Amino acid sequence: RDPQDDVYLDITDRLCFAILYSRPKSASNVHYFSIDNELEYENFYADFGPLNLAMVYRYCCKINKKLKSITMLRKKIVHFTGSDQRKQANAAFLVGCYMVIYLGRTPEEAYRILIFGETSYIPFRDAAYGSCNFYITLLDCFHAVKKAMQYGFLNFNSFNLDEYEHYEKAENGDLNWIIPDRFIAFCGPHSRARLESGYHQHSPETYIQYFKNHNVTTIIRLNKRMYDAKRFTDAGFDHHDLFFADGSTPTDAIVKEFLDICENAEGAIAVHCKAGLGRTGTLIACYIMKHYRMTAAETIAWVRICRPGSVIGPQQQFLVMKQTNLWLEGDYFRQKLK
Repeated sequence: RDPQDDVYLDITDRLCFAILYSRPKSASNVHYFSIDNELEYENFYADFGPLNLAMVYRYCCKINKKLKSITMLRKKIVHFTGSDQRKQANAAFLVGCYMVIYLGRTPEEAYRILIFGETSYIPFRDAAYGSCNFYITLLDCFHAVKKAMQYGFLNFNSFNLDEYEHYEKAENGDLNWIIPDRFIAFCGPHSRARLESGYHQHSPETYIQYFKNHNVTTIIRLNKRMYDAKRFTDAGFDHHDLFFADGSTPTDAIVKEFLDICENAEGAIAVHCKAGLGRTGTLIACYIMKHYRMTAAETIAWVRICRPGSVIGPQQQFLVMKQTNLWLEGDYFRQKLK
């Protein structure tokens, strides 16, 4: 909170990252640009990030674009951020993503570089009300982005930006692919549409088309019963209701049923609860820790980047706790199939 705490960090020979608490000075051979007011996080409650995949992908495009322009090839590109600690965490998050994804840096190396100036980044909070019981750091986000690359969760060579932005809007179904070709999360569908104003309650019909074309063969409902399962099954969808207390954690019986349904579905699975964030995100994170052996923090990070707001309150503790157990379940699983 003082232009004394200003800091410049080198990313590449031409790219620089700056945290300025004042007016960026200019220069004829330095180009300054900020995304503090360009790629903003749409918060639920006290959460302030991280930014979703779309914005991450947009940022990577802006960097590549700026490094390619003939008008600035002889200039240093400086990505600056201001005095808002939450904006700093996001801008730092984006540079980190760029190093991991396009540069070939490791999560640890990108993190080293980001804290070289001794900058003290505040860690990402959850979307619950009141005190946070768990925090995900920039390093936790870098490992997640890294593994998403290795396992095919992220591919900026094929990522469809307009598709991602179209379907996250409430008026189009508020949905997100968590794992491409395998897991989608969406807002609970209400029996009988109401796509008209103040509301954006979707009936199962605006999902059936998209679902079929992307091979969704299964549907799990964690929400309470707002529609008759029939409306989805009647279209060839296998449906399941693993109901359990809203905002609460799943019993192991439920976690095992979920993993069972999933481990056996024949295509992609669409999961939803009421907001398609908390309960939904919690169970999908479960499948990922067991099958990709990622930490609770890396998983929660990946899931929130795909669908901001996922995993809330006591849900985070649950994942953190169940981690060791899901890691081993997957261990045994992988070997049984061998």
